[PDB]
Amino acid sequence: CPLMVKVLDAVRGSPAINVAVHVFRKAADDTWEPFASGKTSESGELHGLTTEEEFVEGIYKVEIDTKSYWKALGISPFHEHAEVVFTANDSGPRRYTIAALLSPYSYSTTAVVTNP
Amino acid sequence: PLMVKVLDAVRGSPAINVAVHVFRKAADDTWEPFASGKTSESGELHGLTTEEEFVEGIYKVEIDTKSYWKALGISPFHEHAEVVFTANGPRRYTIAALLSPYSYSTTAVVT
Amino acid sequence: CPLMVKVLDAVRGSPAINVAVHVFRKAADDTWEPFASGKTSESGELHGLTTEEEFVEGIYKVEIDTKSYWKALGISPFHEHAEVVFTANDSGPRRYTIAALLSPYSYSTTAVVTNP
Amino acid sequence: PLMVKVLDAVRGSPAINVAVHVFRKAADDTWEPFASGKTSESGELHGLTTEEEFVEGIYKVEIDTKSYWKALGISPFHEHAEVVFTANGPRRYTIAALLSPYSYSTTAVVT
Ligand SMILES: Oc1ccc(-n2ccnc2)cc1
Ligand SMILES: Oc1ccc(-n2ccnc2)cc1
Ligand SMILES: [Ca+2]
Ligand SMILES: [Ca+2]
Ligand SMILES: [Ca+2]
Ligand SMILES: [Ca+2]
Repeated sequence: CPLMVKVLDAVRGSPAINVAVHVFRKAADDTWEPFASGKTSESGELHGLTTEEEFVEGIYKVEIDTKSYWKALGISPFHEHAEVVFTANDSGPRRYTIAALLSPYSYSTTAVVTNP
Repeated sequence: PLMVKVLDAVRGSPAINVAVHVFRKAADDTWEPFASGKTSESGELHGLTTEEEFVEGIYKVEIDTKSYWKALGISPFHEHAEVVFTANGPRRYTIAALLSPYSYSTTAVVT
Repeated sequence: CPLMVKVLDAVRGSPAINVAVHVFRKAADDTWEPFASGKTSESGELHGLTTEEEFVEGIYKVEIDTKSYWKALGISPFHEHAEVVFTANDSGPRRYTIAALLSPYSYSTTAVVTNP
Repeated sequence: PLMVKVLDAVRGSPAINVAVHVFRKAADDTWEPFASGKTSESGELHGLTTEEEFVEGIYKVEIDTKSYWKALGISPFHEHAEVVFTANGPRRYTIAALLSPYSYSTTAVVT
């Protein structure tokens, strides 16, 4: 588990369940290439995106599909997605947890980075 | 010297007509009323105090979030938000809060 | 585990370890009475505050000692504490997780409430 | 029609001299430069666009948080913050962001 994503819903006070998450990695030609994707569980967590072998150094983008989440709850949200873009593993492998907190017109994200 | 600004993360708007009470901690560790008001159409509450009144000490800003949410028909978690801080050269304090039904964030802008 | 507290540090990207947490409950005479206290672990979590028997309906205050946390890291913070005040168990027992994210001049908190 | 405001949660201040670039999504799903500037002493960036230029569509506001933190000597996690949204009666948009080294929050104030 070198990359984990956790999503919470600030309106309902609950995990944000069935949220699609797409991860990209910057290629040598400076475009975003697909890297991994998945969906949050009933706990709001997404494990198993990648492996220690696959998760090399690079610039990664995690795009959390908040628009589809809100629309499925019958709410018209503001943002297309929540995200982080970050350089990973530059000083060696780390474990990253990306935690996102969602409201219809707002989001916040934090990273928890541990060594391992 | 002290301004409060409140935003609503659900509706994407200023939080209007929110009651705010400020207290200063007394020598017996109790909370003495100090200033209060309601946020304006811009979500701001100006005019709470004067330089001469606002001395160093511990202050509590209580934002009545529960009444706010209920007046909008939205189910809230917190009773209120209580933002407690120590006031310590030339300085103006803005206490800013961003509200959601089951979460809030606050930050201080000290200039 | 009907009440859990998790604290994260937004400056370091880490759990906030060894953070004191004090929980109070409003008494019949409208004052705050002590209810429980503890400290976050190396994961930033605090389990074992209370029990299903002890955690009755009431208005609770969770005071997270953020000032001592920052001061121990050699930083002068703004707030005395991070907190939540909430009515608990009004529609029957629930499990509450209070998640706090700390910066020297800011904090945010969220509640995750589950039935169980 | 579009304003950006940035706050610093570490120093308790406006985030001053932060580069901001706005992009509009083109028909081929690429990001076409639209507006840019640097936040002022108040943390605000006004004058990005005009009513006639700001049409419905998908916009990205990229805030260069990494350069901000490094100019303050503080070690940052994100490359930048990318705030992407759809613009849809009379409306003004404020994109507000609160920055910490390993976290940011953003909200929209639509009036
Ligand atoms: O599991 C989580 C998710 C989000 C969190 N958060 C993000 C911003 N504020 C809290 C905290 C913990
Ligand atoms: O969680 C927050 C709070 C305040 C914010 N802000 C208010 C004014 N400028 C940024 C943004 C995000
Ligand atoms: Ca390297
Ligand atoms: Ca002093
Ligand atoms: Ca009851
Ligand atoms: Ca339309």
